[PDB]
Amino acid sequence: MQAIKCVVVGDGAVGKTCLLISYTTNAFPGEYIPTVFDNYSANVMVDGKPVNLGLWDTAGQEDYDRLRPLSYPQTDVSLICFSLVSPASFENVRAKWYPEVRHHCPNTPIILVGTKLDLRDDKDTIEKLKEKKLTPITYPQGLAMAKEIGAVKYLECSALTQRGLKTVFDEAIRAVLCPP
Amino acid sequence: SKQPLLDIALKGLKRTLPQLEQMDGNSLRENFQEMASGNGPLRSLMTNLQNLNKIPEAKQLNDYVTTLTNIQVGVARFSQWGTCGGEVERWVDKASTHELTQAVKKIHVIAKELKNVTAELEKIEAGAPMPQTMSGPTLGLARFAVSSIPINQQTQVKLSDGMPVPVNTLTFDGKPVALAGSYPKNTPDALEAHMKMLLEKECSCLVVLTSEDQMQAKQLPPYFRGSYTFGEVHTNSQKVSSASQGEAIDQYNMQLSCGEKRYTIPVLHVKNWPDHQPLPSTDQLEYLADRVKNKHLPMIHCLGGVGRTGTMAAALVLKDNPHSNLEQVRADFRDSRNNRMLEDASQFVQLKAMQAQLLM
Ligand SMILES: Nc1nc2c(ncn2[C@@H]2O[C@H](COP(=O)(O)OP(=O)(O)O)[C@@H](O)[C@H]2O)c(=O)[nH]1
Ligand SMILES: [Mg+2]
Repeated sequence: MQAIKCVVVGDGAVGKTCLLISYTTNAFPGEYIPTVFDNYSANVMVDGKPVNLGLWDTAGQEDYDRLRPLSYPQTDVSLICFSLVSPASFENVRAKWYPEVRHHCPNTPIILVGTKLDLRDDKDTIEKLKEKKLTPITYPQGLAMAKEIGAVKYLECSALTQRGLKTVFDEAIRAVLCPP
Repeated sequence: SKQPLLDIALKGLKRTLPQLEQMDGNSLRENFQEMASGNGPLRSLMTNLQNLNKIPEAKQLNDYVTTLTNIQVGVARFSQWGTCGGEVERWVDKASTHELTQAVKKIHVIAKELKNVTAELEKIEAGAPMPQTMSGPTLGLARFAVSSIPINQQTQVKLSDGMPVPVNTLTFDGKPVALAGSYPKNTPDALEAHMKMLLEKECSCLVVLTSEDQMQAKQLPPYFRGSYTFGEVHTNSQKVSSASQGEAIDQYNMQLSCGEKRYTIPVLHVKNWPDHQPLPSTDQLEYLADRVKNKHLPMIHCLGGVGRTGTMAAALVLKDNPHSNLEQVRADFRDSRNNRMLEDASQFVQLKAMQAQLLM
């Protein structure tokens, strides 16, 4: 059994914490807890290989820009997250998160994650965006941003329904133990 | 790292707080999601406060914050107003204007109160001794500033919805004796919280030590007389005692009601106990104690809630265990509310006289 360190970043409120808790405990958070910084753990078998996975939760607010970087040392793989129903969180993938992560993690693999899949086809959510002259981010658009920044993979998921969760982490591990 | 997240919190409240103070219901119903996500004031503010939970030395300040963020605002704890897509968002969407407006007021007062944390953080920015004492919150309801009348936060009284009021539970030799507080502030919200406490705590009785003259010169509201209604509480109190002059004591009968709930409570109004002085005779103090004697504790208040109020409580102790060390009583009371309990010398003298007579 080996160890692997994975760091999770992105705009505030896109669902980083809910995603991590659902995956490790198999239950959605009962209440909201603001994150300053945190650590989680999981034991999984992927492709016949036992792995102890190290997970690092961060703060997306900009007044934490100078503190967040203390989490990047020795990272094996990073997850950049944005909410499929918040276009401004999506634009900040190229304007801020991509540039910050590549600078501190010179050259390890990046996975681009679109969150809250369960709200993309939700009428009440769609009508809310319509007002501000907005619309949800589509799968094609996400894939396009992934190639623009050099991510090794583009994946969508939902913490609430748990659909696509397991796959994100299997692929995070796979990118690290990947053959040439 | 403790010092840098301390500075993240200071700069964050300095600018986030004045923003919550300018919130309006309509502008909010329409923009809640933005305020509760990304770099918005509500979410950003809750995150900054989490910083103190990482510093074991800020224990006192952290218990203080935790109390404020657990107060009910809509149908949830204030802390749940820092996120999108959950219970608050669902509530805000269908809240009626009336409901939205009352919630907005709570945010205003809590925001203002939270500036006291800003003040502690600024002290640390200079001489940095992590304070080991923090008075409990007052949310605009206290009659006096805490710098003049402090409130022990561990023994402060709290209503069922999380709301702290300006009253403490005094204790001696390990057991509680009564609920002590300052004369209620003349405000609908201050008065409502008071009445609310009497029935939730099911107090054996309510004792009032200010004279007519003082209630005048200071304009203190006579809420224990007629009938009034504050917020959702109404009060009916009728005088049961004697004629006119020689108003040693006036006894009343109070009926309280909050929703479908009611409660009856006797009221004793002392009328010849001058501020900063003892009662006319030791016998009178002794008799008042037996009267009052005749959860389920008495609630007492003068003007400041420290002098006469202290004396009255100590006399209750003497009745049951006349050999009680009065020096210990004063020490335990001070550790239960604040260091001004029983600050008038002449009253401590009258107490020792009651002790002596009683052992006789
Ligand atoms: N419908 C829905 N809501 C989600 C999902 N994930 C998070 N949320 C909601 O969005 C809020 C933000 O999630 P959180 O994990 O705190 O975001 P973080 O700030 O990036 O940690 C939570 O309070 C949830 O109510 C999801 O997969 N589906
Ligand atoms: Mg978080």
